[PDB]
Amino acid sequence: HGFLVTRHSQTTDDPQCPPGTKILYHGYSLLYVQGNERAHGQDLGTAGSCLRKFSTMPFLFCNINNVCNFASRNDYSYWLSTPEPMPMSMAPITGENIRPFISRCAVCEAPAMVMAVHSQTIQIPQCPTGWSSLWIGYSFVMHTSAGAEGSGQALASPGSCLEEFRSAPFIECHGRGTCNYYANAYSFWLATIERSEMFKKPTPSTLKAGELRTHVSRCQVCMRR
Amino acid sequence: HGFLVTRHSQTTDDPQCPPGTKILYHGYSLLYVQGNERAHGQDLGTAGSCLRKFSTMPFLFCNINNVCNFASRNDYSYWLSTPEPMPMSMAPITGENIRPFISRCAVCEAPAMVMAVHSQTIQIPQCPTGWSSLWIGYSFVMHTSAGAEGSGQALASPGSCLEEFRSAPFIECHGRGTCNYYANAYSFWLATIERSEMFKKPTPSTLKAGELRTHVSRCQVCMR
Amino acid sequence: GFLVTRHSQTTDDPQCPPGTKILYHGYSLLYVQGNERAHGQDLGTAGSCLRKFSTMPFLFCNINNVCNFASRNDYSYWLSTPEPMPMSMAPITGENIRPFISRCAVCEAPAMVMAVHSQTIQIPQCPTGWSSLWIGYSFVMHTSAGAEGSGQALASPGSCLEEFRSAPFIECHGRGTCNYYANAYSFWLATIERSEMFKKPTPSTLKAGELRTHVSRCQVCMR
Amino acid sequence: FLVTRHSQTTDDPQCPPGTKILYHGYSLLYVQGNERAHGQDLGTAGSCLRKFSTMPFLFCNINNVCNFASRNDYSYWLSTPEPMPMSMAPITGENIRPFISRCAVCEAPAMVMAVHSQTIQIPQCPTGWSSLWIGYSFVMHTSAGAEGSGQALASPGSCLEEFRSAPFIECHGRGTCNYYANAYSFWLATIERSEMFKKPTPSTLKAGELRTHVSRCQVCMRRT
Amino acid sequence: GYLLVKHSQTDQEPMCPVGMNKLWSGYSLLYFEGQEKAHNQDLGLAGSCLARFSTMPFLYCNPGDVCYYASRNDKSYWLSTTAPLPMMPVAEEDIRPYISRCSVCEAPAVAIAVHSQDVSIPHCPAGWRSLWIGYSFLMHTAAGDEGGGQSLVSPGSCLEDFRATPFIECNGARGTCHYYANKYSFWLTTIPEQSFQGTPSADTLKAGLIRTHISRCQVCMKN
Amino acid sequence: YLLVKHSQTDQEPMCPVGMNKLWSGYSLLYFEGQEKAHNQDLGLAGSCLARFSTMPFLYCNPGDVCYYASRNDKSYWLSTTAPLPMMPVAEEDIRPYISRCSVCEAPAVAIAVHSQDVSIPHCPAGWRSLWIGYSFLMHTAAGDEGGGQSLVSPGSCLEDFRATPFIECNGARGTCHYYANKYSFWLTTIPEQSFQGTPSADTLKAGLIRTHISRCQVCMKN
Ligand SMILES: [Br-]
Ligand SMILES: [Br-]
Ligand SMILES: [Br-]
Ligand SMILES: [Br-]
Ligand SMILES: [Br-]
Ligand SMILES: [Br-]
Ligand SMILES: [Br-]
Ligand SMILES: [Br-]
Ligand SMILES: [Br-]
Ligand SMILES: [Br-]
Ligand SMILES: [Br-]
Ligand SMILES: [Br-]
Ligand SMILES: [Br-]
Ligand SMILES: [Br-]
Ligand SMILES: [Br-]
Ligand SMILES: [Br-]
Ligand SMILES: [Br-]
Ligand SMILES: [Br-]
Ligand SMILES: [Lu+3]
Ligand SMILES: [Lu+3]
Repeated sequence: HGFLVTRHSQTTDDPQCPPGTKILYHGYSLLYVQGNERAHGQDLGTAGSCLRKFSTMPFLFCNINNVCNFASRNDYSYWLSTPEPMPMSMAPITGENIRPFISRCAVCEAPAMVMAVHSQTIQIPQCPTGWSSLWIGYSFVMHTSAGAEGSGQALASPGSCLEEFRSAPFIECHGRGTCNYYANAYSFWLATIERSEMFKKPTPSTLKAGELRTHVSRCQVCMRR
Repeated sequence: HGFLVTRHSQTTDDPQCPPGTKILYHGYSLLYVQGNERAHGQDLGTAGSCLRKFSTMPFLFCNINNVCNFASRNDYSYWLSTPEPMPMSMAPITGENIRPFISRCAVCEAPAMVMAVHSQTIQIPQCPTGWSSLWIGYSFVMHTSAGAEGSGQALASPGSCLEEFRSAPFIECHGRGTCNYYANAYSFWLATIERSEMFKKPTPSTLKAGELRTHVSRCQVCMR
Repeated sequence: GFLVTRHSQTTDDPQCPPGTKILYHGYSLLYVQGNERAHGQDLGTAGSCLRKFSTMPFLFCNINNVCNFASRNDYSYWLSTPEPMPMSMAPITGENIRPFISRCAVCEAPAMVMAVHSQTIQIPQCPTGWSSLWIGYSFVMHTSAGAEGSGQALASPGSCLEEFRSAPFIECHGRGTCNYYANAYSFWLATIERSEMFKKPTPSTLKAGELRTHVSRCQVCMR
Repeated sequence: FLVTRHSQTTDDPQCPPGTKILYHGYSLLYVQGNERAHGQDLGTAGSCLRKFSTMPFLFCNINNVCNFASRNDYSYWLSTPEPMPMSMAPITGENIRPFISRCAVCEAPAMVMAVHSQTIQIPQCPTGWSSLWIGYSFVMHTSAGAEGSGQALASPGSCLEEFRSAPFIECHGRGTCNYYANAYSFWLATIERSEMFKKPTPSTLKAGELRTHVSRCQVCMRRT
Repeated sequence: GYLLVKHSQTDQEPMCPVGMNKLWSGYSLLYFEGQEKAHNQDLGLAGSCLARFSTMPFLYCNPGDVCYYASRNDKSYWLSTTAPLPMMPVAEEDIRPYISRCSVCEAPAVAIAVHSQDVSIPHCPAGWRSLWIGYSFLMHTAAGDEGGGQSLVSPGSCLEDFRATPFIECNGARGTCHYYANKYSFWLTTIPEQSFQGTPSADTLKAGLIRTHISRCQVCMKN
Repeated sequence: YLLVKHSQTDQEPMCPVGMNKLWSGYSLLYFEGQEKAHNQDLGLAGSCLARFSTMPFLYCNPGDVCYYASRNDKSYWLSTTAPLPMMPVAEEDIRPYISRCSVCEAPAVAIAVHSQDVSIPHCPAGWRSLWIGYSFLMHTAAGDEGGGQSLVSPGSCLEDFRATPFIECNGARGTCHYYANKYSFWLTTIPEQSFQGTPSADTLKAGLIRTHISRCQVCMKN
């Protein structure tokens, strides 16, 4: 019937289409854009989060006087990033130096429905009976950055299942041509919840390097057989 | 199997369902609404953006005291518009006079799923192998109006592919029963990105009538 | 030591009103926007008058003791002159920005200074025992990018601009550009007939040549 | 006339010369209720509360029912040099005391104002005015939800005596306080008159290279 | 592998239509609020049915490799039951009776919702059968200007039980939930005109006189 | 100095014995244009507007076009103690709901002090009392818009606590009303001498509220 599934490598390499699916096209991983200070995202599980061409400013805007402006104000674009570390200067990255930071994606056609399930535990949730595994990962639900604006993922969409946990899974770019990580770039994930504690006051926890991914909910993307 | 696809004429005429699909109903093109200062849109590629009845205030709100208020505050509704010229006076349009400005839509049932592809160039992107064309257009991404509030389209959906490019694709209406185009109504479209410019500082550009459509990404809506 | 700040709305330094003394001149800062948050400086206070101009007059620091200057996507807004957008309508940069920024004067006054508004086309009179410093139009608030903005205290001299402008301020960015945008809105007190105070407002759409005549007037006074 | 001063330490600041003390308290930067920030200019007595509490206010509704520390509101206070715990976990109860700045509200014989150089040099007080103190140009800030407030540049509140990359701490109605990664402080930058109308040169500064790039200010009183 | 999602609006799990296998049951998640930014789940999609409940079901991290769980001021919102409005916040176990339950069922085809904007219930498309009838739930707002809305073509926009306040707020780390006065639910209206309403007539509706003013809908599935 | 008094009744307040009144008007809390609130300090003369209107302002864009009561803006005003209406009130029926004010020319500055206690804070030495009241901090209404008062300003000291001290006027509609999302915020009373690190949550009903609200006093030098 024309089912599609999008996958993000989180590296500069094109990701392979999941078992049982066929490639349509590859691109760069778009998380969301911000125009006139308003954020609008593209679900990572849809083809909309995979654009053939990258740019710190992938859009333009027009007014009722029939005048359009491209990269002529103060807008943003956010993309899933790679493991490339911040330069020692911690200063904004520009031009060709940006290339190594942008994640790649693949839009694939699937023979049937594709969905994600979350365990809300450190264990991988099993696929529903009769469904096959496409991939596993971590429960990525939403994010915020400049102005506390942002967007998120549908919990049954493959986009809520990132294959590699990253405290900073995306990078911020600007129309002026710069990109960088900022202290306020927040990534939100489904937490691990013990069934016995569902109706108990949450126990606060502060996590540091090495103990982060061990307390995040896991997920599996599945496809009907 | 029964998959819906919505089409917007962007005119006062009802659009025709593309070949291979059958009509379910016609209506008016709803872009989004704004209640208690929060915008909420209906993806243009879904039936939710096609309402059987038009109204400057198609909703009401209810509070915790079990009291609801209809068209009594300062909420909005936004609809895709037609080429109808803005009044010379530039004053708000009211009542029946609003009709000529509202776009019409059609909700059709398709035998398979539908998607949109974007080239990010002036070239019409080809449909994936095994998919047929329903229509072509321009990459519509998002918009903002009153209070800089707004919403957007899913680039994978037909809603992100408008057949007629319009610098001012929608009109603003108020619960009062007034509608108009205001200077802060912005439409955002995917730009045409040249390969050697991807990882270079974007070159700023300000375009005027005549050089608009030529700098907007093209798209094609396809069905399996 | 009371203070009163005046804005020329031109490239020339404004002069302190009769009865007051100059402390220093500068450029007219309206408000700034950092991390998408707007913060203004009342035009009637010295804070709206900076000795030095820059499209990015500020920087920001985080808890890791790292500060960033002109390294994100922030804005600065300044009161402007009559200079129009270039025909290209593209952003202005560098030295070409100079002609667009208003100048200001911070003055020391012998007594309290305040503004009064008529809410009519008539110029409001100063209270008994108060002398005039200047007259103008009732400027109350403004919005621009993201509908963010700030405004003026109605009893502050800053709510009384000497020359009405549909676009009294220009928008600048950390990247070094400035320009007028269609969504730059200026709000002014309207004229209200006493018999219409508690009547449904009569909508009005005004065009060039009939703007100034439908705006409330004001006068800045000093005891 | 009143003048407010903040020690930015656990010690009560002293009233500047020529002024008499009214009361001492804790330095309140701003509060956030129902997601809206509301600050008290640091140059005014409103920024100096006699009593501290992570939740110094409550809210009331249309049904004449008030709720205290029951939702998710905030209070922000100027902080001291007290080190952030190594665990980086929220601070609670009495353990919060060491992090909160103290203030003094004083009665002055004449008006007081702040001036800014926008350079590494200290701006001179206007002729006929005397210096109360010198510091760094503090403009605004943001924290939770990117909400925040700022200082009037003509007020002593925009002139902090001790520059701090993290000058304030965030507290919640829960009784927890902490420094979060999104806590931003905005200061006036230094500008060379030769470069006022030139593209700003972007810069990222690290510890020990901070103070030398922040505008300096002086607080003056119109007397003697 | 099509999925049908049903929300009971009661403390009991909904039954899947006969013939449809239930993948799982859970609690009706409306949206999360992180950094005062709402992120909603489409009530018609499986993501809105979370197997395990918690006042704080998520955590967040910053680029410095530090994550905080229930260590700030975030919240969660869930569809609620008919349990009576509490005089004060309900804590821990006392929360349970207030949370709506849901079931995710594997269906033979995609289900949709149709809306009448009329007192009359809209028919399903020719060749489609009705799964249930309800009221047109459009959007909602609560703390600040945050909230969200439903897709009118999604079954999530068609709630069987109309309710002035269909959801409840849980204050994250506090481990309590409550109904606050700024909670608003928005519904499509019943329009008197046949198809074009250019001039709405303001009105205030009290309890008992509401349901007849709320647009009706039906959720349908082909065959 | 200008002393501003809000009666919170449909009658203009009187200026202190030795003070000349400059003008009287209506108590303006804030305007909302493009869903952005812009407030007036209740202790400053700007909060006392001589002429009322559900839409007292207009706006213009760089295209040299100005719109008056032609969009969806609104105004908020301090209200009287008139009972909450069942439905929005229109035109003449609005009068009974808008607080009146007077701007008086005073001999010296006036300030407000807050106790954050059930006890009334004393005026500083060499200062006299004008009135006492409750610590009014901030407010929110439509969306997340609203504003607040300066605690040193007399505007932060309202003679009596009121759950909903302001009303919303919906601009072009010419009507005003009280909506359920209206919130008033007040400083609380704190039992401790000066430090309270762990608040005890609570819900207060009519009759049990005031003991929890900070007291204040407005004083004038001399
Ligand atoms: Br840009
Ligand atoms: Br940063
Ligand atoms: Br880890
Ligand atoms: Br309305
Ligand atoms: Br406009
Ligand atoms: Br064109
Ligand atoms: Br910047
Ligand atoms: Br523009
Ligand atoms: Br220092
Ligand atoms: Br709280
Ligand atoms: Br953080
Ligand atoms: Br340093
Ligand atoms: Br939390
Ligand atoms: Br409440
Ligand atoms: Br209006
Ligand atoms: Br005292
Ligand atoms: Br209401
Ligand atoms: Br009481
Ligand atoms: Lu908000
Ligand atoms: Lu807002």
